Amino acid sequence: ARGPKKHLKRLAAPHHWLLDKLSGCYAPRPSAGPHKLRESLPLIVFLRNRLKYALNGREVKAILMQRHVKVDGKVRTDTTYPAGFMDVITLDATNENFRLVYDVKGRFAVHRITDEEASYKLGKVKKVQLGKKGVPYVVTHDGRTIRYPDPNIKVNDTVKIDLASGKITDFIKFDAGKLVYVTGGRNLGRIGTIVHKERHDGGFDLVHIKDSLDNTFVTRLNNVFVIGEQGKPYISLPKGKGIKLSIAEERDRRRAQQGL
Amino acid sequence: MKLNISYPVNGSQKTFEIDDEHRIRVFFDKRIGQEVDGEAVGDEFKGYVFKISGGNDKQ
Amino acid sequence: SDAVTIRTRKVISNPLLARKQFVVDVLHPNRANVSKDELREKLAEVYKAEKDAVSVFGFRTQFGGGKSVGFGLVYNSVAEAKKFEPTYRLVRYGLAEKVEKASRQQRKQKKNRDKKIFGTGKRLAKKVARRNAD
RNA sequence: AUUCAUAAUAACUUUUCGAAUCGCAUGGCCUUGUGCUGGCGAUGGUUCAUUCAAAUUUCUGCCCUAUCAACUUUCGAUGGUAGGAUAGUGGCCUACCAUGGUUUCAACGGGUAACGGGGAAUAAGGGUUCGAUUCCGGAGAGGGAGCCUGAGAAACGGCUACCA
RNA sequence: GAAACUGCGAAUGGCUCAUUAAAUCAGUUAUCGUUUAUUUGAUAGUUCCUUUACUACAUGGUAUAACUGUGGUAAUUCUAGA
Ligand SMILES: [Mg+2]
Ligand SMILES: [Mg+2]
Ligand SMILES: [Mg+2]
Ligand SMILES: [Mg+2]
Ligand SMILES: [Mg+2]
Ligand SMILES: [Mg+2]
Ligand SMILES: [Mg+2]
Ligand SMILES: [Mg+2]
Ligand SMILES: [Mg+2]
Ligand SMILES: [Mg+2]
Ligand SMILES: [Mg+2]
Ligand SMILES: [Mg+2]
Ligand SMILES: [Mg+2]
Ligand SMILES: [Mg+2]
Ligand SMILES: [Mg+2]
Ligand SMILES: [Mg+2]
Ligand SMILES: [Mg+2]
Ligand SMILES: [Mg+2]
Ligand SMILES: [Mg+2]
Ligand SMILES: [Mg+2]
Ligand SMILES: [Mg+2]
Ligand SMILES: [Mg+2]
Ligand SMILES: [Mg+2]
Repeated sequence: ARGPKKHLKRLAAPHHWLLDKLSGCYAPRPSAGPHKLRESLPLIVFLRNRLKYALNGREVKAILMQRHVKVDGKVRTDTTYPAGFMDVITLDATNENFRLVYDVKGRFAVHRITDEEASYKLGKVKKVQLGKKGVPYVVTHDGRTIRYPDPNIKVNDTVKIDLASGKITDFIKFDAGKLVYVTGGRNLGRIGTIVHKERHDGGFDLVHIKDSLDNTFVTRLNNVFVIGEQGKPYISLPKGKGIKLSIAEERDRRRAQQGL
Repeated sequence: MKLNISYPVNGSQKTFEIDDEHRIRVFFDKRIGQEVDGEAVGDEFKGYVFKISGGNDKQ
Repeated sequence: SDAVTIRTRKVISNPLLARKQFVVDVLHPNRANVSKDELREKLAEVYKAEKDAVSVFGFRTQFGGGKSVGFGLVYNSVAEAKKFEPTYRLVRYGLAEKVEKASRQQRKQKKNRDKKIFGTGKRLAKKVARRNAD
């Protein structure tokens, strides 16, 4: 309908943000960026709706424009900048670092990380092509382009990215039995090693997954994000470790911790 | 009709009025750009050559 | 006037906006709600910042009497409130004048009247002044 | 899965891009030229990727109607070849050639006080009725058509013509 | 810092339901069938010339608004000559 759409009616806004139905009408429409609209957490949301550091949206621009906030290393000043999964958000003042990884409910959690871990990030490589002049490149889920990767890096492998400098320093192949983080679907936020891949030529590979509770599920290969070895992630996980408790199990945990 | 005359060498301008169908008549059927001698239009202008550059009608 | 008692709950040190922000929980038995000025003055007298750097608002007193609950801010300086505070708030306090202007539709009309003029205007003053001969 | 990504050869082009731009700082270096160097980041720039898109597109699903049974090629209807056009597939359009395409498993035609959907009302169950209207999609800006700008409009708080 | 040039935006929003019955729409697909401002990440040592008496790089060209000034029309976000 004539051109690019610029608004977003709250209600059409993605749910994992947790915005209230009333109080306004629109939700902030995520800028074009390194993460898709529907799977992103705009800076406005993070600074005010999660960290509670700002009350106004107008106060969020106030915070940002002093370059207090900086994403994956760079300063960044875009109220609705599309922060996304694996990104690293930093506040120099307040000496605070953050990673965007998922809940178990499929929400972006406030997860505090050490200055040391704020060094780097993890990127799923999403395609590996031959660039102009024969220079091979990889391209990761957050749309970084990295020239001259290791030949043994293929698609779906995950990659340790420097940040300070753009380079790669490692890569975990997509083998049977490797720590996986689920990034979409219902099983969003669950974690579980990998059992086996259903091939399916020309239409969606299924990836059978089992966690550290001997529980099993299945997602499309698209939704699967390797992050290390069973036992050994390559980043700190949120509390929960992505195990998914039954509504009963959750009930009891909450009503077992009852006495003030 | 008013003649709006410019002397671009000096940067000057002043207008002049003319109520003489016969003097006026000299400018008729000439176009923009065409040159026009003087003595006809007035004795003031004996010598002077005018380039016609444009102008307005009533309305 | 009766003991009062001003509490402060859910406090948060907020360095990236140069202030500490908190909830204000005002018990006030036998006192028909307190007031913003009394509360700025007392919260000033406790957070060691002085009045004109404290900001209070929100506020609705509890049903049936007894209690009112608001929200408070307190800046590290008077220079930091004056820059991070909403301008209607500084007005309520007396640390910024209400610069009044014409109507909103008086202004809009002026914008539009101004749209019918190309360039300065005074060039159009003199040329319309010649009409006053014809 | 490819005549794919990428590269190599011979040439081609009213030759595309290849920074004559702006702001803060002013320091180093010796053969003392106002030399030679050189900090932070703005705007730009070709190609690729990404993101926001778009455009087409596969499979299946619509209310009443036979007092609508055959329909489709006038002046494309259905297909083949080549081209032209397009951002690009394609009868999209044009040439040539052929005679196809749909139908009682209801085509084609008519009606709709018909925008579609998420949904709404009614509570044994099965159903029945509704959805102009807070969200998604589509269409329009008195009616028609045409087009300029532009990444994007066949735009109407843009232009152009005709009609009212 | 008015005005004006330049750049960007005005293709979003808001409103309505007239048209529309395999259309749209929904769910599900496809581009090995294309365009894509912008955001984000990458990305450029080659530009001249029968190649010693050499090409502005210490940086080449004018033509215009605003403006000044002369004007036209009953009349508009009309505009002409200089
Ligand atoms: Mg935005
Ligand atoms: Mg596929
Ligand atoms: Mg105004
Ligand atoms: Mg103006
Ligand atoms: Mg090729
Ligand atoms: Mg110096
Ligand atoms: Mg009948
Ligand atoms: Mg019959
Ligand atoms: Mg054909
Ligand atoms: Mg013929
Ligand atoms: Mg036939
Ligand atoms: Mg029937
Ligand atoms: Mg209708
Ligand atoms: Mg409806
Ligand atoms: Mg209906
Ligand atoms: Mg109606
Ligand atoms: Mg339209
Ligand atoms: Mg009307
Ligand atoms: Mg018509
Ligand atoms: Mg139109
Ligand atoms: Mg409009
Ligand atoms: Mg709209
Ligand atoms: Mg010229």
